[PDB]
Amino acid sequence: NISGSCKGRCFELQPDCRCDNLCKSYTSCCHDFDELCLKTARGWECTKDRCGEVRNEENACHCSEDCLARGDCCTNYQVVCKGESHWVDDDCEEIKAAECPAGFVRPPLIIFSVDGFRASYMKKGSKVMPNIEKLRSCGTHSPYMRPVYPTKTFPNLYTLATGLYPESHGIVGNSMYDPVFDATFHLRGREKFNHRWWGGQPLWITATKQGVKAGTFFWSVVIPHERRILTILQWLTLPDHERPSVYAFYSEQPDFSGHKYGPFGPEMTNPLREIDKIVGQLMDGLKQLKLHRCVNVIFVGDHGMEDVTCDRTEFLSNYLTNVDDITLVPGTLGRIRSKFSNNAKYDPKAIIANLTCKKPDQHFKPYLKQHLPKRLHYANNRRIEDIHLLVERRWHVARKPLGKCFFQGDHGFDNKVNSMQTVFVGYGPTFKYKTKVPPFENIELYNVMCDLLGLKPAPNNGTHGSLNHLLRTNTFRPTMPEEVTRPNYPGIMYLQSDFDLGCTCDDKNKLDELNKRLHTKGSTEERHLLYGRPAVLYRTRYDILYHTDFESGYSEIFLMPLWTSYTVSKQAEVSSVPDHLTSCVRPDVRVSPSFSQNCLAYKNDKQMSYGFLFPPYLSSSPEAKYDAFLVTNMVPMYPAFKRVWNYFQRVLVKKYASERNGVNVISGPIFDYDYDGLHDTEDKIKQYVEGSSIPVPTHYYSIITSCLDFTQPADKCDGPLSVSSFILPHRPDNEESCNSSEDESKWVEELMKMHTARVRDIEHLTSLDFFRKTSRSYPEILTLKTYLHTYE
Ligand SMILES: *[C@@H]1O[C@H](CO)[C@@H](O[C@@H]2O[C@H](CO)[C@@H](O[C@@H]3O[C@H](CO[C@H]4O[C@H](CO[C@H]5O[C@H](CO)[C@@H](O)[C@H](O)[C@@H]5O)[C@@H](O)[C@H](O[C@H]5O[C@H](CO)[C@@H](O)[C@H](O)[C@@H]5O[C@H]5O[C@H](CO)[C@@H](O)[C@H](O)[C@@H]5O)[C@@H]4O)[C@@H](O)[C@H](O)[C@@H]3O)[C@H](O)[C@H]2NC(C)=O)[C@H](O)[C@H]1NC(C)=O
Ligand SMILES: CC(C)[C@@H](NC(=O)c1cc(C(F)(F)F)ccc1F)C(=O)N1CCC2(CC1)C(=O)N(C)C(=O)N2c1ccc2n[nH]cc2c1
Ligand SMILES: *[C@@H]1O[C@H](CO)[C@@H](O)[C@H](O)[C@H]1NC(C)=O
Ligand SMILES: [Ca+2]
Ligand SMILES: [Ca+2]
Ligand SMILES: [Cl-]
Ligand SMILES: [Cl-]
Ligand SMILES: [Cl-]
Ligand SMILES: [Cl-]
Ligand SMILES: [Cl-]
Ligand SMILES: [Cl-]
Ligand SMILES: [Cl-]
Ligand SMILES: [Cl-]
Ligand SMILES: [Cl-]
Ligand SMILES: [Cl-]
Ligand SMILES: [Cl-]
Ligand SMILES: [Cl-]
Ligand SMILES: [Mg+2]
Ligand SMILES: [Mg+2]
Ligand SMILES: [Zn+2]
Ligand SMILES: [Zn+2]
Repeated sequence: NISGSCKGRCFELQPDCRCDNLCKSYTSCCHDFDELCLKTARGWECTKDRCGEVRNEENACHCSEDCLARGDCCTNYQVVCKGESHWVDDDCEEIKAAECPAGFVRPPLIIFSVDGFRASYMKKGSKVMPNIEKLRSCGTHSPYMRPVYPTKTFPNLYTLATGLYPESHGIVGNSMYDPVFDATFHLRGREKFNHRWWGGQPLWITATKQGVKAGTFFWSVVIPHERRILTILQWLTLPDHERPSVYAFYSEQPDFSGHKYGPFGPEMTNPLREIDKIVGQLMDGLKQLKLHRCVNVIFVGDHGMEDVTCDRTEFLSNYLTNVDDITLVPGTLGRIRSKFSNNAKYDPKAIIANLTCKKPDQHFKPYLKQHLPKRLHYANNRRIEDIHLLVERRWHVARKPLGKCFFQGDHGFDNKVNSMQTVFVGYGPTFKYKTKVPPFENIELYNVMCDLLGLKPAPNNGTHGSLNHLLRTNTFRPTMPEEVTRPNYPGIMYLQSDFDLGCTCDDKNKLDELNKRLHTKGSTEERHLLYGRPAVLYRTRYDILYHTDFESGYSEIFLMPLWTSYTVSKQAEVSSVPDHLTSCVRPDVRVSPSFSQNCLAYKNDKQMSYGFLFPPYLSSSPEAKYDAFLVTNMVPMYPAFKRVWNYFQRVLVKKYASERNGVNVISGPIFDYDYDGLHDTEDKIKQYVEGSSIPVPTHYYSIITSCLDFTQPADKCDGPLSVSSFILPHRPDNEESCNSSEDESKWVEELMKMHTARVRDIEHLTSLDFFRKTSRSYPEILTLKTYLHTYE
């Protein structure tokens, strides 16, 4: 019932009628909300005639001498009426500590969020956006910030607020179907108002739970931007018991203009100017209230924007017979499901097959969601359809063909695509002065916002401490996790006679019985384990195994290494496997027969072959090559996957060593059968080599590290490290790689670059912790481990 009034409660922070930020969206405003709270008379700027006016309640904002006390001046009031300078016109001045008024307990945070602000728009600079440019140059900025997939508004805004991947927070798209609710979420309508959609703990809640008052972050679209700023500014003059410490402004710009005209249309200047004007109003307003050297300002975008036109559309009807029986979420991604339930005609395998490699230059690729690059983190939610289409940048996928084309831009693509990257600036007392920082992922910001407000963050996907280098003052000191399982160091115990593994090798020429020091540490750790042993962060049993060319941590539970570490120097050579050794597998005399793989299992498994974690190709001598054929270096591999793995080991490792002045390589298996991005417990493992307890990995990883200063070799690096990593799907076919019938030099590297990963992604998937013994600080190492080599 709307017969109630908004008198003296406009934009309060509180059946009965509403007067708040979102009442328009919920259709619940009092009758006089428009009249009393959305006042527009005389615009947003004081004029010289209006200075020292008698107060009129009709006006949008005021120019009377009481306004500064009442906190409702137009933002340019001191400039126009009291001869002051605009904030932008002032020189850049370091803020060495927070200069807040009496009774401020902590510096406030204002988040200024923009929609579809591509990173490259910052290259326009002060000619177009002078306020933004001062914030960028005076404060802390990165060249770009990486959004989450899909690169759409709601998943990203809510990711920014929570620190969570969309699969965890539940906003997996602007449109979603939950098959358990049997309901569809959209941007339009009331379904989105149901609490059941919105998981995680957003910042405003984290703050409120810990006694830190929050302003409402989102705004009904009809509230003009100037009024949003004025409201925030009014809230900042409230008494201590009401005044929030965290605030957000949101703008829908420059998204729509991007859609209509494209990211490089000349029409983009006007929206970028209008955004900067609003920033200017904020900064001037802060300055009037003596808060310009008190508040932290974050300027952040949700996602970027790409050139897309109508003529660049693929249609499912060119690939599939019956597009009337499926539902497609289309555009810059595709999600496919059955339109109706209990349709026995629906055949997901046949749909994917018909969508796989049907023409050269096909502008989308189908995937089962568990097979998508792990770096996307886009599977562990029942609202993500099993069938997913990754669409090529600049293209759309639609169901069927059915005038002028009205769009020239769109977004939603793979979050590593350059055009999708967006903006980050941090300005104010807690941010660093005139500091450039490397690109980072939007998931990391929630931890930072929590640090800026003295809050304990809720569990999230950030790596707390990885952005300590953004801040002048760090409240959070990260601590390395405790090692859970200590390594065993088994020495030489067993006779070759003790083993009955069904393996054979022509190895009687070896001097193992003669060699008293066989497999002692010697020089192995120094040369092959450059950053300390990985810590095993779960309860298990494993053995550290030394060899001439490599070191491994061999799990007696999975019957294979969790990691294998080795260094390849710039001038390392490749040697082939001699004919008499092609099928050589040798028992490991340190490891019990009962905790070893057996060769009969591979022989009986007609689908499964094996490979090696340390490649025999990189052996330092013919003698040393025999260590690479140990049963404890063996892992189960599909023949299809061996094409990939052999090329990587034989060709690419040496290439990388050559290019990077040596590399250190750590490789191992991953088990993620339930596609949650987390190391599987034994119960979750769903495939074994036939008749055995040798589990089959879902993925194989490698972490390839060298010196950032490539003039120093990898094993003698004084300074920062350079890392690139991958998580390759362990698949029984190469259907993902459309050119896989060709030589591996035509497709394997492309596959690997698509499956690039963060060291942190591997840590979650293995419950290992890398880079524990280095010359670098632990926060530097956390930065290193969050790095993603994108290949853009
Ligand atoms: C990225 O970070 C995430 C957060 O750390 C990681 O996700 C977390 O993973 C762990 C380990 O698997 C899960 O732990 C199990 O939790 C079970 C209880 O879950 C229920 O309660 C959770 C806690 O609830 C309280 O606290 C939060 C504050 O953090 C408040 O917001 C709550 O109101 C409450 O006071 C709750 O967070 C959890 O949330 C999920 O489920 C609801 C539906 O009930 C969804 O609305 C929501 O979006 C979350 O769904 C996600 O997680 C579930 C798994 O729980 C998935 O199936 C689903 O597909 C979706 O991803 C829920 O209500 C407990 O019984 C078990 O013994 C474990 O302790 C966490 O639940 C999970 N949290 C979240 C938010 O996802 C994630 O692994 C990590 N990713 C990577 C790659 O590292
Ligand atoms: C709108 C949504 C993305 C979310 N915003 C942000 O993540 C957000 C994040 C930042 C950033 F700093 F992190 F970048 C800056 C600004 C922001 F806004 C958000 O505010 N809420 C969650 C949805 C919410 C409200 C609160 C909710 O909880 N429940 C039950 C609803 O029903 N909600 C809706 C959802 C949509 C609405 N349209 N109009 C009214 C609506 C109300
Ligand atoms: C697959 O395409 C073939 C034609 O190449 C067609 O006969 C068959 O019906 C299609 N199946 C599906 C599920 O679209
Ligand atoms: Ca798992
Ligand atoms: Ca293929
Ligand atoms: Cl509205
Ligand atoms: Cl303070
Ligand atoms: Cl949908
Ligand atoms: Cl069908
Ligand atoms: Cl859910
Ligand atoms: Cl530490
Ligand atoms: Cl022999
Ligand atoms: Cl154990
Ligand atoms: Cl080296
Ligand atoms: Cl030999
Ligand atoms: Cl093979
Ligand atoms: Cl350098
Ligand atoms: Mg043999
Ligand atoms: Mg076999
Ligand atoms: Zn957006
Ligand atoms: Zn858009």
